[PDB]
Amino acid sequence: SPVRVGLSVDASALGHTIPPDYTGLSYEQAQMANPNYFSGANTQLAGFLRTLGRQGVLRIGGNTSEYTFWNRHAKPTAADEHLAAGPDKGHHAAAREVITPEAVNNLSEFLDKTGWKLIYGLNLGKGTPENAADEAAYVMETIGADRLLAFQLGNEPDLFYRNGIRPASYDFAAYAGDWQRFFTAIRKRVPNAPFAGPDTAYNTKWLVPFADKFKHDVKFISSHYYAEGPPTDPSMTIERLMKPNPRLLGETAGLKQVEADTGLPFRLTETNSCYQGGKQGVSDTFAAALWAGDLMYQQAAAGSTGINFHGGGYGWYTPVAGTPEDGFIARPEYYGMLLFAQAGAGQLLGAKLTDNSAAPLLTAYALRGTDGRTRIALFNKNLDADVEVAISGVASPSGTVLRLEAPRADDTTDVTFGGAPVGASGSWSPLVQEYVPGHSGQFVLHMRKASGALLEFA
Ligand SMILES: O=C(O)[C@H]1CNCC(O)(O)[C@H]1O
Repeated sequence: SPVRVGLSVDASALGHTIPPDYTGLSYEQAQMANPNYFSGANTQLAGFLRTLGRQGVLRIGGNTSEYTFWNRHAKPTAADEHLAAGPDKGHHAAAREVITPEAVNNLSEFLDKTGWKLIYGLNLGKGTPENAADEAAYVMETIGADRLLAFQLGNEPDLFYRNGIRPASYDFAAYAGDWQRFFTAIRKRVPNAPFAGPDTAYNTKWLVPFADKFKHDVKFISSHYYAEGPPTDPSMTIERLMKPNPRLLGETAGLKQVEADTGLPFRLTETNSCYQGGKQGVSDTFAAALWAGDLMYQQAAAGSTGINFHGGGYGWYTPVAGTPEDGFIARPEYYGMLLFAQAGAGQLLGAKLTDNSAAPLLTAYALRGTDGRTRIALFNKNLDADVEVAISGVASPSGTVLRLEAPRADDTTDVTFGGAPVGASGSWSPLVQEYVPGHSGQFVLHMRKASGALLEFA
């Protein structure tokens, strides 16, 4: 029988207002070597972003940001015209790539077709300040201040050493002098250049002193997060992915304190399920839709300004897979982001679960939407327990449910939202939308194990 849980929505318990550009994706800077990829002509990839949000952020960076070399006279290799750069697996040095004005021209048209804003990595790992100044100037010239949210001066500088980019002795003090040199050079060329940093996992030895030192030089703090890894570790399972992650709660609390001490908001500029490109059997499954949807709400409730799920190529954890030549598809994780896209923006509300200790991985979020209608995003992340949710605190003549479903937690396909798969170019409409049982003040919703649901009340 289902676990019988109570959900109390409290319209007077005001949480954070979710911004309209909360959602986003992160890609490898190597992908900019292919001017066909981030292009006005990539109508397929553009459709997938527009469906994730009318407003959102495209972040370009990753380990490949230390291996990409902007040049004003560069042209793409014939290999570059066909490159699909998936997530760097973080074993060896990435391949050297060149970025061309043509690729930056085409990125502008892509941002025009998607309506999204840009976070743009610069090569602090291996490049020169003067070349970063020049690439920033061209990007400002072509993208504009309105669409360009921030430059980032290196990716995971705290990992440079492990990755062979700097010697073992490289520390925050060394990165701060590097950061200051790039910053100064870029500002000579681009006086209004916006920045974010330090573009790594929260920690005490890099992210906290970054904020204190560079607080007058940045728009916001940029953090990374992987739930799991390494992928060779048999610990890293769907079971563990469905559980609360105490490292995440701590880093989130670290970010809120930085915001208190410096006034700087925080965005999770690079995140996914499992690091080193993801884990087959975990990252590429329906479980990843429950994890991603849940994370978006959890970080929104904590006061995050937004999120950027890393992906590209056919990476195990990519929300969107494919190429201009072969087309694009929505991986399971995409469906978690689609639930958030359909909820829309508004102000988070109090939503308390009781009688739920035998279904402890059920999470719930209530939202007063910008259109005034109440919504509830539920993730039944229990792999073995069905739930029956008695919903109080909502007075409404009628609620509907869109279900986030696959026949098994580990399915790599068979993922639907609202009784429908995503189609070509991000096309989606609900084909199954049932009413929630009960009346004003007492709704009852069933959810099978390992399912999700979005409730919308009139
Ligand atoms: O999957 C991973 O480990 C990522 C970690 N951050 C940098 C990168 O995005 O390039 C990836 O290597």
